Amino acid sequence: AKRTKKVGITGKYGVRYGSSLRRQVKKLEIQQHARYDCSFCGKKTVKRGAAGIWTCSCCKKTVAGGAYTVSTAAAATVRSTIRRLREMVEA
Amino acid sequence: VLVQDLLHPTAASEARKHKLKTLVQGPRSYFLDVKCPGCLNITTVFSHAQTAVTCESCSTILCTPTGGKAKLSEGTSFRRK
Amino acid sequence: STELTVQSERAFQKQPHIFNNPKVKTSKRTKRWYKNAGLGFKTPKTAIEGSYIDKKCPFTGLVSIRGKILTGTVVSTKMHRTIVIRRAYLHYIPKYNRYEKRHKNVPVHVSPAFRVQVGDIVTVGQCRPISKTVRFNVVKVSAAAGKANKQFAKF
Amino acid sequence: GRMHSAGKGISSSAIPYSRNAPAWFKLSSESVIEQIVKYARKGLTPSQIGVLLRDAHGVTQARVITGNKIMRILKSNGLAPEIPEDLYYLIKKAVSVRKHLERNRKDKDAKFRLILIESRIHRLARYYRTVAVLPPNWKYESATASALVN
Amino acid sequence: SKGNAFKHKRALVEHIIQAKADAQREKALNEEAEARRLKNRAARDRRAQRVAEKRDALLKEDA
Amino acid sequence: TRSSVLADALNAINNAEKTGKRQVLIRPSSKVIIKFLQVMQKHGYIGEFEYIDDHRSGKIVVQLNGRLNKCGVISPRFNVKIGDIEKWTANLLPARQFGYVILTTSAGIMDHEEARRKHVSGKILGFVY
Amino acid sequence: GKGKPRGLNSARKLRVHRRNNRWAENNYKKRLLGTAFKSSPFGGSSHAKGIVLEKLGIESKQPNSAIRKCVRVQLIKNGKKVTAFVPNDGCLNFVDENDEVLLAGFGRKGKAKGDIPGVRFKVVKVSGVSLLALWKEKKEKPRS
RNA sequence: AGGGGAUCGAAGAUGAUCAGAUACCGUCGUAGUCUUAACCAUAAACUAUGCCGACUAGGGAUCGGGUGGUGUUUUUUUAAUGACCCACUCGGCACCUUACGAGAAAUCAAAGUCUUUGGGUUCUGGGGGGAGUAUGGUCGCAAGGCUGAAACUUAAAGGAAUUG
RNA sequence: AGGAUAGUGGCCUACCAUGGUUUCAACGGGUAACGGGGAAUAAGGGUUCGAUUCCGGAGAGGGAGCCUGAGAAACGGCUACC
Repeated sequence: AKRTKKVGITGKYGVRYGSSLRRQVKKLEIQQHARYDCSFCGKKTVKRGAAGIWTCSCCKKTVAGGAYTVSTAAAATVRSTIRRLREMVEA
Repeated sequence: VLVQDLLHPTAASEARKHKLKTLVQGPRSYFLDVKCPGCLNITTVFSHAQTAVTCESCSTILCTPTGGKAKLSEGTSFRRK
Repeated sequence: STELTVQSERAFQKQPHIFNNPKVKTSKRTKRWYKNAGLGFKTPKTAIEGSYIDKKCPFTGLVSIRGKILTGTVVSTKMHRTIVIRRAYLHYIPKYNRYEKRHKNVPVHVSPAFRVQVGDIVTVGQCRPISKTVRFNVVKVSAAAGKANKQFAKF
Repeated sequence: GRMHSAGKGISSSAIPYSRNAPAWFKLSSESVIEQIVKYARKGLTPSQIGVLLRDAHGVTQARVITGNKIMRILKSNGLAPEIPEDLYYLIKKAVSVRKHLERNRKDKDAKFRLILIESRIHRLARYYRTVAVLPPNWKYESATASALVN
Repeated sequence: SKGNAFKHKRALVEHIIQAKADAQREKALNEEAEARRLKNRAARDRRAQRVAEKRDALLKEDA
Repeated sequence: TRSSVLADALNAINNAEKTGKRQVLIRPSSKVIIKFLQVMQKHGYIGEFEYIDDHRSGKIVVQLNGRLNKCGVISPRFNVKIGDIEKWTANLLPARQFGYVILTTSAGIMDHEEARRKHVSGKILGFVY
Repeated sequence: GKGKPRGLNSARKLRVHRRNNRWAENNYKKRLLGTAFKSSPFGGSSHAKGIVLEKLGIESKQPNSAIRKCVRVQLIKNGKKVTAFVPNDGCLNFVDENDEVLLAGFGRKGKAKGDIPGVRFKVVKVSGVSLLALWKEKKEKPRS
């Protein structure tokens, strides 16, 4: 059933540590513990081994990603701008 | 003007009114007869063909669809029916 | 009717004040007491040759259809030998010179003589109080198609 | 009109007054019927059958040329689709938009269009399940809909 | 069964029995309706080419 | 959308006579509209009128003889008894002597005058004076 | 148009809509909420006795200028400390504290009339004898 | 909450004016302004004109589509083809003149077809305050939103126009 | 299915099943509510009132129980508690 109205994954903490702090972890913890699509086999099997290590259950390719996500927003835009720099060198 | 015969309007007014706003709505669309000059097959072409239809003989475009009355090919003969 | 474990309860169900003597053996070998409900309500055949008892049946039971006759659609058939019909009608408000669709949910006692379904219009007749909330027995299933013959799925 | 829009266009088809085949027609009722079926054996919409008839041949309106109207003959001839056409292309339209939203999260405009497309689907389905072209309780599940339109 | 509502083996077997009989009544009408579609319309479709252009039109009114 | 064709019909006739047009176009002109105009026409409020018979419920051209003053509808069609019709006439008509209240009845569509004489009543389509 | 359902079977909506809009009255809201019976010095009455406890010189409102010679009467039936006007010339010498007087409404169902602030009652009798008669010197207020 | 954080910039510092000026003005400057994920759910969110339908008046404009033109224009001077023009036409944003009509008028082509009152339907208001307050419920992290009185107080509050 | 009743009936008891009503307003609350015939006002439509001359219900300080009796849960009958 709908076991918790709003706490969700943070409900393991009971009543303690403050609602705002528990809300911040509730955001980053669902994002940390979600399966993620793999960029090489195309199936949602990427898990987080350690902080920043993202191992796909199949094809065993591990990607160095963010601590709590396979791809941070900063890393995404850096990859885009590195591409922008390489296009002007190659064109 | 307070007086006019709606039953008997001028045929010009019928031609100058919307195809459905008129006394009895009737299609302003008609049909064609198109002969491909290279062959001897006739075919009924709707005025608003809406498709690039080819004659049953060969895959030659005899008309081009457009907004309203479909365009007809340059190299063909059309006959109103 | 002539099946479905009629004697499935504790006590033996039988039309009272009748007996079938084992001394004489006839062709039918059985005796079932029925009657015409009345008011031009011809008895359905499944009551004539039935096997259920349903003491409250207008035909095979001890209850008589005397009083009024109602008509309405069926909204729930999900109780034993009793359903609820919604006798929708119109109430005339005198001030506004207008009607309002007001409804009453009438529960009625159905004998197994009738296969009664939701939507199918039925006519019922007042009787001796069957239960706390029931006072009417289904007496004819008003069915040309019954909202089921041409509106339910065909495989 | 346009119950999901403010537009009030009146564009439609104004069929002629005459209730019979025009003088210049050549083919017979069987000839047009046999032409319709093979168009449908290709896997065609009765809307497409009618428009393709109007162009390939001079069949102005198949119901007038025949004694019976288009989808009427197809169900008699055994080509009746599992679900009605206009419902079907609504279903395909709904899944088209729905897959668009999964990839495009921030397309709020298309999200709003989705509920309008579904509103149309549900009102059509409610009507169909009374006429019983659709079996009762035939529900637009929104989950395995793509199975119905491939 | 991974979800609830099969409280024991007998409950599952009695559900299978119902479901099998439900489909086997469904298949009873499926073959029966499929019979009529194959039978009633198609069997007299050859009657058109048989008799409609045979009697009352061509032979008796020919001499 | 369109809910009562006769409502739009007599609303169109009302606008026509107010401007003074001697003829008016009415559509889609159901048979309750024709029966309504028969009642008015025989009494002389309207004259000639033509029912163009197309297969889309048809259209009506009415010749207004400048004699009609106002023809209206009483929607909804109130179920009026044989007795309350006099209350209805007194509320709706500019005077007792003239003017008509149109009723559809078991015996057809007729004014409030021969509704009394036929001793039949029913619903109220509207009025004409 | 007209923004009301004219349909023949719309009676339920008409009555519900009218029954909600009747609450925008002043009289109907008072009658249905019973504000006379609940929150009013008189429990839906017209007259009520009481005791004159002290005298108030109630300065009038603008543009007038006068002392209105009201009396602070507490009503026996509910104890409410209300102010009662004393009509007619004098008539504040005729009454004193710890008398018993009969009050009446002030002519406006609340909403004190004239240039009198907050006094919605006028004294009619005193010592069981009409203050009108006392003003005309027909009777004499007993010392009781 | 994360990134971003150039400009502008609540708060604040400030220098002026001022009788006071922690306001207007000037310099700087925080949150914010930007974005992603969640919220909030209100605005003079206004055309202060619910939505759908018909009819009633004339016009010239313009936008999108369609139609007709041995109409003009473009490498070749009816010979390879769009745009423009004229006449229509549907739909749109509106606009102008008059109001038959309406309205308290201002004004309105709908705010008309409403005391000759009824096309269908939803919502809202019932003098002004008290008061969108209290209370209660509900949604929100909160700011608050939605729903929402009364006592009491008052003879006005207000609209549009006229004269000064 | 039985018990009880003058009889019907979840009226009660056992067993069985999950039913019943609801935005057409159930349920809960308020009533300065006994219901109706009627009263006042009344162009029509209505509004308000209807404790009160008649009909019906309920009560006899408040609940509860019961005898006699055709008829009472009676009260110018009784018993108990308050």
